[PDB]
Amino acid sequence: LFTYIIYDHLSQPELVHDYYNNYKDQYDKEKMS
Amino acid sequence: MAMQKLFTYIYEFIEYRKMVLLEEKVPYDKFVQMVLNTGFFRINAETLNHGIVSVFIFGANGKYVHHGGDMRTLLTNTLNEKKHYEELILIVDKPVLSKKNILDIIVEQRAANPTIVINIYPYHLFCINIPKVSAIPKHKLITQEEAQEFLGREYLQPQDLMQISASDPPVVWLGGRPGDFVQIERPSETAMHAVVIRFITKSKI
Amino acid sequence: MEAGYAEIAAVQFNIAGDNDHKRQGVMEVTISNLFEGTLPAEGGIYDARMGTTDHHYKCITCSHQRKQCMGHPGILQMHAPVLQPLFIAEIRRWLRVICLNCGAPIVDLKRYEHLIRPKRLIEAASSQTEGKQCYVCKAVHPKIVKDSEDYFTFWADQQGKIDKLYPQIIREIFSRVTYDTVVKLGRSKNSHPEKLVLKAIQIPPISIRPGDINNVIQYLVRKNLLIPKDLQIVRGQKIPLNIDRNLQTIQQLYYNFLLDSVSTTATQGGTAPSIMRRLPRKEGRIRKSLLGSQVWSISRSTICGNSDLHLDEVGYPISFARTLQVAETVQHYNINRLMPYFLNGKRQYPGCSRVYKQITQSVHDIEGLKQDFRLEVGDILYRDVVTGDVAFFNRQPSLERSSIGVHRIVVLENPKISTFQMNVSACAWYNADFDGDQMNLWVPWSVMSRVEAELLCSVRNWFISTKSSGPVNGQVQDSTVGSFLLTRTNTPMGKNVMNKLHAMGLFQTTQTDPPCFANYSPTDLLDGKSVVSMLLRQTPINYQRAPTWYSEVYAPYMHYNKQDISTQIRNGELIEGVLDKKAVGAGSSGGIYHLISRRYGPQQALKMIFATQQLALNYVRNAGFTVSTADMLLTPEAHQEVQEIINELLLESEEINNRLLHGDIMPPIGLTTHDFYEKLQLNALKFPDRILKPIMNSINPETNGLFQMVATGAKGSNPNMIHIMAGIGQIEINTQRIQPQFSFGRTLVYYPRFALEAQAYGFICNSYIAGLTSPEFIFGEMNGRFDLINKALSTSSTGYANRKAIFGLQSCIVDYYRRVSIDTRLVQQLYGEDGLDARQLETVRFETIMLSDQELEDKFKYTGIQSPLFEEEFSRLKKDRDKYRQIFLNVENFNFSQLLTDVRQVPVNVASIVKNILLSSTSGVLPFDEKSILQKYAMVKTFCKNLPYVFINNIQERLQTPIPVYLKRAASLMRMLIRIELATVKTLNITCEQMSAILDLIRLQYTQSLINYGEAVGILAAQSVSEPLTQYMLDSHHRSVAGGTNKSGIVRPQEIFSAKPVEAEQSSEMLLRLKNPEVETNKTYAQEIANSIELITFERLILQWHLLYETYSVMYPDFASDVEWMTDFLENHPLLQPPEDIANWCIRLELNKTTMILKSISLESIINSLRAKHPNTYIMHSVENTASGIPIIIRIYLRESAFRATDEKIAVNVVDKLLNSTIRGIPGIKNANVVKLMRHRVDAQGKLVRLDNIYAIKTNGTNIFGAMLDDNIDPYTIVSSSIGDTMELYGIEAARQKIISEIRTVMGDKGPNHRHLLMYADLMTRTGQVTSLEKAGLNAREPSNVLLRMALSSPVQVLTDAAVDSAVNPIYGIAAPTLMGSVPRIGTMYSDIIMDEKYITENY
Amino acid sequence: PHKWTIYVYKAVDSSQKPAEIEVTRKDVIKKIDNHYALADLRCSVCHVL
Amino acid sequence: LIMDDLVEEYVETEEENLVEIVESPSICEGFVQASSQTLVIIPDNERITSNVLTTFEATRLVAVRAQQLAINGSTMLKKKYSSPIDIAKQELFNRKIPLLVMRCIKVTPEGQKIVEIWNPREMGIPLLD
Ligand SMILES: [Mg+2]
Ligand SMILES: [Zn+2]
Ligand SMILES: [Zn+2]
Repeated sequence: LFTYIIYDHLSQPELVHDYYNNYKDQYDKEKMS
Repeated sequence: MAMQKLFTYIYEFIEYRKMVLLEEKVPYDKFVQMVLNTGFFRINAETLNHGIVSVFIFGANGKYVHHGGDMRTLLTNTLNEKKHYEELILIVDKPVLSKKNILDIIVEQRAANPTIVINIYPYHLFCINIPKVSAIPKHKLITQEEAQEFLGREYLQPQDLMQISASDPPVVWLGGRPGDFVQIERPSETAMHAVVIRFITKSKI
Repeated sequence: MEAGYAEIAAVQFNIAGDNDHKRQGVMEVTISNLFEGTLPAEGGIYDARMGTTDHHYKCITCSHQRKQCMGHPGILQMHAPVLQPLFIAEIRRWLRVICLNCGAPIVDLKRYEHLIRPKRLIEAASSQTEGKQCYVCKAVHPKIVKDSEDYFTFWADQQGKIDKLYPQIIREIFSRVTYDTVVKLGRSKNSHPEKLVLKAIQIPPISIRPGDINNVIQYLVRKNLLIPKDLQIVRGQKIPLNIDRNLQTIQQLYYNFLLDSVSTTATQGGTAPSIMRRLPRKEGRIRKSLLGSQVWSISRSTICGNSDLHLDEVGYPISFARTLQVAETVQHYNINRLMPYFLNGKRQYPGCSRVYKQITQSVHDIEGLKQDFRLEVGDILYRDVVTGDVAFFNRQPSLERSSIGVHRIVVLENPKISTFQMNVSACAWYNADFDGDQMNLWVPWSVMSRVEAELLCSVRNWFISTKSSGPVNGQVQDSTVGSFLLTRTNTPMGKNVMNKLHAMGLFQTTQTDPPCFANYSPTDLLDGKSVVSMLLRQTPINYQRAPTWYSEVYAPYMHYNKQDISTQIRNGELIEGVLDKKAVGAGSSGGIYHLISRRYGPQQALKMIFATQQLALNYVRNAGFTVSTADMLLTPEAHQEVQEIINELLLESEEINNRLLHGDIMPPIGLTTHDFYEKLQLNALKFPDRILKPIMNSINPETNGLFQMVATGAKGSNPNMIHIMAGIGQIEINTQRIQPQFSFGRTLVYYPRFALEAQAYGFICNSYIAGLTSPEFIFGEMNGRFDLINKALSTSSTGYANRKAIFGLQSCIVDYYRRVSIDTRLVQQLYGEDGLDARQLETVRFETIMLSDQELEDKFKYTGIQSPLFEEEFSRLKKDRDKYRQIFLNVENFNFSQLLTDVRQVPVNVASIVKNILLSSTSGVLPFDEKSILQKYAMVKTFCKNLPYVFINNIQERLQTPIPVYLKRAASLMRMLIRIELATVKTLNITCEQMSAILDLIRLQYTQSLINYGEAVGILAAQSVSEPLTQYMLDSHHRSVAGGTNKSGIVRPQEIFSAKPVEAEQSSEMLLRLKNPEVETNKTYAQEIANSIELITFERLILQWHLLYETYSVMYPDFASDVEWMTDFLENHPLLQPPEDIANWCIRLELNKTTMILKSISLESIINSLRAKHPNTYIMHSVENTASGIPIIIRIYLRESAFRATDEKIAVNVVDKLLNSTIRGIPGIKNANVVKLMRHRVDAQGKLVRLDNIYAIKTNGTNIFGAMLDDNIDPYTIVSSSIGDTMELYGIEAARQKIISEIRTVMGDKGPNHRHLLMYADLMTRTGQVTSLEKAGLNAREPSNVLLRMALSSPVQVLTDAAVDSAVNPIYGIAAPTLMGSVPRIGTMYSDIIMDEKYITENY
Repeated sequence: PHKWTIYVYKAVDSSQKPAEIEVTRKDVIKKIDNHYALADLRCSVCHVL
Repeated sequence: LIMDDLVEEYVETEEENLVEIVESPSICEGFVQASSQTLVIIPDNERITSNVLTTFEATRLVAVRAQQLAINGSTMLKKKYSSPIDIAKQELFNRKIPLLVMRCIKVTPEGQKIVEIWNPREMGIPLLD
């Protein structure tokens, strides 16, 4: 689809975030330390 | 990606010089295998004047560009064959043009064979179709008669003209020699293109 | 007798030996006495034979007085020889290359018989040659040692045997050198080393040593008298103690006489201004006395405004008019006119002061000529300056071609006025203002100078800028506001009308013939448009442009009158709209005054400017105009609205701060968190567009004086009003906020460390009218001090760059072929590539460029006659359009943001000529006539074919001689414009005779636009490009200063002009286009490519590294725990077991996980970018699973194949080589962003469409080769800001185009005409290499022009090299003739005048 | 984020029939006369005054 | 002991980079005079320069004529003007100027000064009046 910037179509932005949330969380934890 | 661009573009350099190809054409992989093993690749081309032009594509890590004696031996052997040999082109890496010793053997070989044209060029000279570059205006060699009539009308000597090096990439692709004249159609933002004639001087190296 | 007139054509520089001194000396100095009473002592240094400097005696040598005597040199026969101080280095070079016994060259001359002549001796002396054996006398060459105690003593070192090389011994050595050796070493026969030792020095003429420099000469003579005259020093003589000291002090005295306090690179050695100290620097001989001069007959005063003076007039105080005089020679035609001046004399104005009687050949006082009654023919009368005389007006610094202008003198008879009064509209010529500025005024007194002042230098010639090709003068300040107030439809009082009496009063001071108001009743009402039309009907022009008054940012507020937002003038009648800066303002290209100058001449334009200024001022004399404090005061509701807007800005800033606090700010690839945070804060604190809403809610635009000045363009801008009324906002210095310089993390003592509020970093929340707090005032003072510093150093930087550019370009002069040449060597085949003057151009739209294939046929394909001629005409038009599109789309391809434009600057506006002829035509809609239409087509075709003959003459046009190709190309644009505007469809109501008139007018206008022979176009280009440089400085605090984008100051222009290499560039950029036209639209793909080509090295990702002397198949104790992941790597990589050539050396590097995360760098990327990169290596990594707390460790084990110098040092060098390996990207690219590109492409319908949806990579740093190697970038459209990179990869022509583009980028929107950039680029690329504008560029371009290079800089070295090399300096250009006291052969002197002997004989 | 690019104009006189015109910045000059006054700004995303 | 008037020692740092055999004859050394030139006037039909006076050329012609009328004054003009500048300007406008314009096209090495001679009385005048 087109999910890089839209975020208003829902569903597709949500699956991507939920199925890569913890990687982003741990990377944020490592970066700010 | 220097070797790939060299391989694809040296043959259009030869064709743009209006030279008929000799021997055959080899695949890319065999080309780099020869470059790594022998230390260089040789391409032979024939000019319209029945002369022979030899292009030597040396390798960046090849032994021929690290020891002067090897380059001397190669030049002496190649110049010792039986061919007209209008021009020798040696394509090397950019730092090779800075290693003074190799340039010294090049100068010595050039002095040894005055009738033979030896020029050493960097990789970037044949890594793109130079005449098709947008920033490069159209260069064209004009015969000595046209240049003489132009100079006679203008009351000018060839030394009064703007100069251009024989190692200039458009001039190299044209095959212009020092003492020749090149007509350049340059785009103009005041007159919507213009024509300039430049005098070809000694090539850098 | 009768010394005939002559001119110096060339100057020869040589080393002056003692023979030359003996030949040229008029006398021999023998005594130390100075004066014998009141007269010079004979034989002394003051002896009169050397010239006279005092009125008390004549010369003797030339029998002249002090004024007419140029001075003559003398001789001092030195008892012991001295070395020439300027050529000590030459003596040293000669001593090291020839045998000191027989004079034979110790070096092999055949070795250096391939170098150029100026280098043979330098390389011969470079070789050691110590201990070499002569092949003639079998002697051993000693070590030539230069004494470190002085600049002249030489020591002979023979294996420790130390003996002093005295000048006598050196002369004995140098006299044995043959001329064969001198020639074979590259030296001239006039540069024999025997001339380097002087036994007879030249005492200079007294003309250059007036009655200290004579103390040195007296001391030298006194010390020379001490040395015995028979002193004969040979090699190894042991001069005991006192002759040695005397010789040393004599040599030191001579060296200080010539070269005291001047070093020069050629100075060998160590440890009363001298002769050579007088030359260099601003106060030196050259710059202060030769390049400039103090003059007589000149005045200076403060300048003030006078609106009652015309633009070409200057107010001259009467006291100055009786001081400066005009020399009028009395003849039969002027005796009656000059008699009143003679009668008035010195008692009444206008009078005279001096009379030069021809019979006595002398000047007579006017008070002694009371008995002369009248004046004789041939007498010269010096009369007072009167009204109508021409004067040269000049304001320093003189940076523009209009910095000196000629005005008609208006003598102010009020004795209390001491200022130079001028019209405020004339200030644009001089960049002057009436706040203390002083201007120089001198009245030409000679006839030739007066002719030239009134014919060549009058300010009417400078109405059109030579730089911008546009108008210079116009309405300013009160005149712009007055024009707006007079031409507006409504006032607060109703309709803007006046009665007949006040309409007449508007023309009281216009100085023109008044219009007729007899058809107006006393109660009749006249609007301002009516009186403006009454004035402008004298020079009818056509104008149609939106005024500055109508601004879209103002449109939502206010209520614009529909009759005020569309200014239209038809044949001099103002129909609608207001007149403001766009129409009548100074410098307004396309304004009414520009059109008046184009159709009726710049004198008419200046007269119209004065008339309209008088109209506007007379209108304001009744309307009134003011500004008050209440004009800048917001209403309380508007103040609350502004506070709310600033609260929203600070709330966005606080949201960014809250994101930072929670660790939510993730910088993109290429920026650190600090840089990304600063960028976010800078974006958040910008004022919105709706900040104008409270301002305009508080402002009555029909009444607000401040808003009226800002909106009409008279003064100020929108940011000024916003700062005054709403708020200043964020203080930005060099694109960034206030740096924390008070302490670590503190910006001021008033804010805490690591403060996150926007106010702590320069955000000013208060307006000027509200008042600033102390920290806000401190930040504002920092910004203002930045402005002051930039303004101060702009003058100096512009002076440096301007002087360098002038000296690099001054020799460029238009010749009789209208080429530009340095002496005889070509720079341009035709000036500006079109052979046109920059003052004779007009911007004109080409209607066919954007038309598709169908609208081109529907608008230009004439179908009224079934003839192939019109098919050919339409084909010609289409081919012209295609050629234009191809050329200017190619231009788009090698530029960053140079868009194809529909308008061009052309000498002739053909459409305007056609419109004027049609308007003046006494006909209309002519009946169809096939013969007439075909005849007109044939005439237009022939005129286009013969157009390039305006570049030659009518004779060659009549003979139809062949036209050179470049001259055919020069007329291409005008041929295009003529074929467009004189197409058959457009010329249906034009008769054949009207077509002939149109063609004749076009030919006349084209001829009038050509550049004159002998123009100093190089100096014009230097001025036109150096003038925008001070404005480029004035915005130095608005430009980035950080590394990789350093554009502050003159860094970029000095990079361009000095031809600095790629490694010396601080703001290198590149533009890359994707090699796929259909996927340039995807922003994500562009970002992918940009982040892919960004250069990442191993060092970028290393936290720390440790090299170890341990092999593997012991271990530093601090990392003994590494063997766990080491064995894990061994288990997980079965085909990566350690090889059987593992050596002791090995690096252990800790990877930075933060950088790896931020740069999206994976461990596998490192492992494969190092393994398939490095041949003699064995690399091992930890298990990448590492979380925060356990690190990724990379142990790279070396092999003896690398070691195949100290082992540890080469191992460290291998470490350095491994660290600098390219993990990702292309070398030289620090950053790579994604930009939206605007480009034109021709679609399938033949239409030219502007596309905004193109994505490209704008990298930081340049690598044309690397960018062309990757297959995701179009290789044929690589644009790099680096001139050197372009030259090295593309050639000299592309380098010239790159110089043009980079200079254009530096100049900006308000840049000079393109021909000046062409001049700069063509001068710099004329030799086939990119030469600079520094001394090196001059040396490469004009090596023979010794005088020009001395005048530029470093006169001592240039003079020494010229003397050594026997340089011949042909006299050409400006600097060389000026240094020789002559005049440049350009301008009026370019063509010489001879007498028409036949005509004079046959018409006496 | 809010984008206040819509201008809302209220008719000064009740005789003005439309009594409400919403325009962009480039349409004010061709759709708004002195019979209207700027009343509020409407967002181009949330359509909220 | 304190001296104030120092001279500020001056330094040049950028060095220039310009790029049988008997004692001397009376020919190689000497002959500074430069050989005389012959005036090769281009024929009127071979001239390539403009038939219009440049503003430089017209200004120089007017200045020379007015300066000559300053010492002389025998004029062929019909109307009487009280200044030499006006007289010279009208002489140029009335095509009565007694001067000629020589445009030195080229000086040849062989010793020829190739010139074009132009008559201002058959030329275009760009000046104002
Ligand atoms: Mg001032
Ligand atoms: Zn004298
Ligand atoms: Zn010897």
